[PDB]
Amino acid sequence: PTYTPKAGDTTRSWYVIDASDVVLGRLASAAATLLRGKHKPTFTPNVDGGDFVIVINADKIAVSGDKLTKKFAYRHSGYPGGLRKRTIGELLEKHPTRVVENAIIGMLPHNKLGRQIQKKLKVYAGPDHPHAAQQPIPFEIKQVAQ
Amino acid sequence: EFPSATAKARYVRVSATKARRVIDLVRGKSVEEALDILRWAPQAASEPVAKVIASAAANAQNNEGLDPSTLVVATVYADEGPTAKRIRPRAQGRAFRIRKRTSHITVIVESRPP
Amino acid sequence: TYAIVKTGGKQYKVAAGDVVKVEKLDSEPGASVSLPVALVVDGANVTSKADDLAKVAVTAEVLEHTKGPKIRIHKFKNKTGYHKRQGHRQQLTVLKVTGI
Amino acid sequence: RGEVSGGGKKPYRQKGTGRARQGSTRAPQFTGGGTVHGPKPRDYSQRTPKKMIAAALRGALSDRARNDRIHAVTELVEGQTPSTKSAKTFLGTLTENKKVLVVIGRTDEVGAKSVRNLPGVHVISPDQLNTYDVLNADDVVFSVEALNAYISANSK
Amino acid sequence: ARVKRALNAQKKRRTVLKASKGYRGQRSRLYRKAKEQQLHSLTYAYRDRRARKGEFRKLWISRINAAARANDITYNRLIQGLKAAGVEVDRKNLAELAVSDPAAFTALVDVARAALPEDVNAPS
Amino acid sequence: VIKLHDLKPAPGEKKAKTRVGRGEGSKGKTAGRGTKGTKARKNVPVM
Amino acid sequence: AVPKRRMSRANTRSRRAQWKAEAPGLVTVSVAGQQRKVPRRLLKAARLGLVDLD
RNA sequence: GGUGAAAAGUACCCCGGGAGGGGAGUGAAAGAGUACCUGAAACCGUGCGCUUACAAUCCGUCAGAGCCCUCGACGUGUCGUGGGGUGAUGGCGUGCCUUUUGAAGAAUGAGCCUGCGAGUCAGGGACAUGUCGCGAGGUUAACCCGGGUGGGGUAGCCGC
RNA sequence: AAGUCCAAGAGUGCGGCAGUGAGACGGCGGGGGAUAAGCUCCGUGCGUCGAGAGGGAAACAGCCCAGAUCGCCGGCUAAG
RNA sequence: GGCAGCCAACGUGUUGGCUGGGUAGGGGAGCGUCCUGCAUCCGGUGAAGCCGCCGAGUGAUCGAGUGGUGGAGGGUGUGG
Repeated sequence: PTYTPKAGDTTRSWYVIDASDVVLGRLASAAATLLRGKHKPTFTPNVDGGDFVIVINADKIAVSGDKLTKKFAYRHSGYPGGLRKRTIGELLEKHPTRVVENAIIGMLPHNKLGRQIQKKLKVYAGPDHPHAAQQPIPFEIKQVAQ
Repeated sequence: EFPSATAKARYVRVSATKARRVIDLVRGKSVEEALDILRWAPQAASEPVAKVIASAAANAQNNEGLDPSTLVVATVYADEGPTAKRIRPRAQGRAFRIRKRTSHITVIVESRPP
Repeated sequence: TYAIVKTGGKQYKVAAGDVVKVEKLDSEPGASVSLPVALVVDGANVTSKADDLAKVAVTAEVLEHTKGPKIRIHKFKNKTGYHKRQGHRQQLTVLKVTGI
Repeated sequence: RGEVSGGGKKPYRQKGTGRARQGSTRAPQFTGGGTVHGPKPRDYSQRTPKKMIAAALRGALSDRARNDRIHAVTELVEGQTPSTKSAKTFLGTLTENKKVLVVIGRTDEVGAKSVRNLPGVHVISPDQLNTYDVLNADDVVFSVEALNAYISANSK
Repeated sequence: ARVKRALNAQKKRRTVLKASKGYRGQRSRLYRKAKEQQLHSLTYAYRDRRARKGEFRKLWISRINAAARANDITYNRLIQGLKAAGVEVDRKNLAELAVSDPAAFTALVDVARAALPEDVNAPS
Repeated sequence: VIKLHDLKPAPGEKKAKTRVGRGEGSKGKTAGRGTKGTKARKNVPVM
Repeated sequence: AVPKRRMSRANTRSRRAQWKAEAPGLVTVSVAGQQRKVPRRLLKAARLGLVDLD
């Protein structure tokens, strides 16, 4: 039978990704790939076999076009007329980590395992992060050419 | 297995659910503590339960020759018994069914070490 | 050393003494079957060329012929009255690989 | 549902009661109601052609004669007083099989009574000789008169 | 000949309830409601027996692609190269190698890259 | 010898009655009558 | 209104578990030499001999 | 409707006001206690194992960690051609019947279980096919004789 | 004239038994309508659903691919 | 790799080629029930029934395989 990850088989590493000047979609796609564990040959979709990702410089993320002012993050409170909307620029100004984190959880699966995966996304807006004690590995987003 | 005594009060005129409501207060407790709780429990279904438990303890002391102080209500449960069907007349001459429910209360007390 | 044997239309990674259930074979229990290989790996060397693989054959003893799990098909279409009950027990051969 | 007692009246209104439409408390679905397609007295006898009946009997007798299962006898016991012990002894000396069809004449009441009480021994008259009897019996014991009567009635 | 519908009737009921042992609520207790879930149960069993092959192939492809990226090659170019090299190892066993013996998978990656065309994008 | 337990009908002499209305496997539900209509509950006369 | 559907046994059980009796808190009292257990509210009555301790 | 073969239907102990029970006895059996053969399901408990209080579930199915038991092995506790319980998690997934162009349908019926509940029967009926018998013939109806199926019955019927 | 021809499981005739005789949508040709309708009425060796699962159209009988005899934890592809 | 329907070949049933979605419906072959002719076999050394266990069949279903309760009738073959 195909290999199934047993109890003591999921080893998680720590990757730190610098968000400065990186496209939001690229950063979020690669972060979601790492968080899911699509980069591990032991991948199993029913297991959280992914790696912790620490996004830094989340405030200096790069977007394109007018998305910084014409793309809205919406939230409904449930109360009638309770639709708040905040452009990506406003969201970067107020909660810089928000934009990037919302993108990454968007690209993650929407289920119990997805929300257990989210816990490994430690996004930070400053150039510094607190997890230096993890020896996070720098991770550049590279494309495997053909 | 600790020595044990049984006692089955059968066809008690109390709904099995109401007998259970008072059984849960005592299951697993010492016999003395169970009897005190049943004595001070408002639920009228407590008197049949207390009598079953006291009968179990009495059977333990006499028929089994066990020390009463070492007895605890090991397994006590109330099962449904035969239901009598009565008729309650209602408005527009419609007859509803009343259920006079009974219960079989079984108590099994064990002589556990101090 | 392990070989990815081809037997019964499927491929199985085996090593000396590994037991695999495969499709049925026309060999009595206790008989030996030589099965072609899709790839052998000896520790570090990997024989991938079909030319060098056609000369290596995995020998396996037939321990027995078994019947797989009982599949219970009940084809059903609603608002149709179409039920079709059916069963299956795939005939399989259990092989113990003697060596490569 | 028309033969079971009562059930003439429509049990309740057609509409308004919230219950299924019933036209009788004796309808088939009702407990205590009438059987829909239950049995009625039947005459299962079948008008089988005379030649078919006779050929079946001749075939059964032929099978017995081929297997040497047909015996003949001048008398069953001796005459006058029936004797089951004597008849059983004689049928034992004849045939060891269990089922025996004694084709005996109507007038041999002695032999009829004597052999009557043996367990596996049917007694039939030559004119009533039938397939079922011959086939059921392992052997067929004819009184000489019975055999002659059967042969005469058939060759005629 | 009045026949009671009891000996015969209970056989399928016991069968369906035995099969439904494990279902939640009525679907495990009532024969009628168990039968409704058993129809769907075997419809799903058939569907998922036939889709299990595809979903395991999907898992194998995911793992082979993971190992291919680790070995710095794309999955589709890896498959192209394996086909050109004549390596007839299926995706099941390729993923098995990816997980257990990454050196063997790196060997096969080298084989596939070697057998790839000098230019993959050239019309050829 | 031939016996009552050896007697059998001729090959193809007897045919199994068709039990109509017994489950969907055989002629089930409508019992070979199709959906609604006159012929679903009565036989239309020949004339 | 009327219940539109039979309540699942899980929901029935979960709501029915809430119909339970609270165990009375029993305090020791000395009456006639032997020790008895009575609610702290009836503690004064037991001391004054006003409680029928069977 | 059904205790048991027989009432042998619990002389006398204990808890309880009683009911009822526990002893002890009868009995082959009390897993037969006048609530009584067998004792199904629905339904209601209790005990144990797993599982669940961040979760959106036609309640399953397919993969499936973990945990709990079982059969072997080796005789280290780990592996197996294993088996069973539970099911974290992931994929897929729109009840049954009827009736419809089309229903998961917010169309109908069904609260649940058990039991019952629907193409049957008569007729030398009609047609068509199967199969036997006899065959240019084939059958006999009523009826008569047979404690039975069996033997007669040439009137008629269909062939011609 | 060939092809298909260990089959289309063809055509025709005569018999036993039917069910159907409420169709839907899509393409094309048209009528009625406003050259509206998911409208209505026709034609179409046109298709599909009806009575068709599987993949794709997100979900989505009728659209595209493709017609499920069963089992594989094999492979190549269709639409996408 | 298994099964089934048609067909062919030769045999004295093997192979091969095709074909096996399906509602109304048609045809074929079967499972199970209890009642019986006959024949056999099981049963107070424990029948049926019911509850399981271990399994079995291409289906309905099956266990003259087994354990618990049970207490008296059952199974099989072949026909009606």
